[PDB]
Amino acid sequence: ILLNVKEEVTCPICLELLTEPLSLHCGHSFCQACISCPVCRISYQPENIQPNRHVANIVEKLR
Amino acid sequence: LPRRIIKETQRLLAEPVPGIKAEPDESNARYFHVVIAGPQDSPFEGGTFKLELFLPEEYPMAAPKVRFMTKIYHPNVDKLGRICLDILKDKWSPALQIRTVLLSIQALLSAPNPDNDVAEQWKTNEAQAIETARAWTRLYAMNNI
Ligand SMILES: [Zn+2]
Ligand SMILES: [Zn+2]
Repeated sequence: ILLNVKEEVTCPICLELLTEPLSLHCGHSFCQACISCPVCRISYQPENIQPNRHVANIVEKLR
Repeated sequence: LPRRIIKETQRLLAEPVPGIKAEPDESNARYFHVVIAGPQDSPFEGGTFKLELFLPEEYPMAAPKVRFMTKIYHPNVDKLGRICLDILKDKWSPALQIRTVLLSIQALLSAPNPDNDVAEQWKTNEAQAIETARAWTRLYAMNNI
């Protein structure tokens, strides 16, 4: 269950744990340095981007 | 050599794709030697198909380059081993990986889509084209390792 969780908070671009995660309305997130959604291709306004401090804390309480 | 490639490679060797052997070249880590087993209940069944995959400079922004080495009678693989697969071109995304490519090529073997001369044969007389593919598999894709 811990591997599945770590994979949920893994940036699909750099393949490392999310660093300054920025989330899309589709639910997918990326490292701030790492940015249509690259994953699901659902379009987004280049301002509907919002940082996800909750995920950032989950990433830290992981390893 | 970007850490992304190191991670993918490490991860690919850890959890291999079922029916697919994929290993980095001993001299050039950007090159992968790939062997895909012919899918069961397909004309390519019993076959082991060799492919070369390499990661260009701009990967993952650019798609990996793949080419069949083993001769194969498939509507979507030309005489030069070049494969028609959308994610190898305009449908490529940085969120995609080597795994997805391997999985897609593997699926392409299970579902040849004729809709080149090879494609013509699969279209006009499918039953015979399958028989040719079955012969090509025996001839070129068996005992070839
Ligand atoms: Zn990243
Ligand atoms: Zn998405």
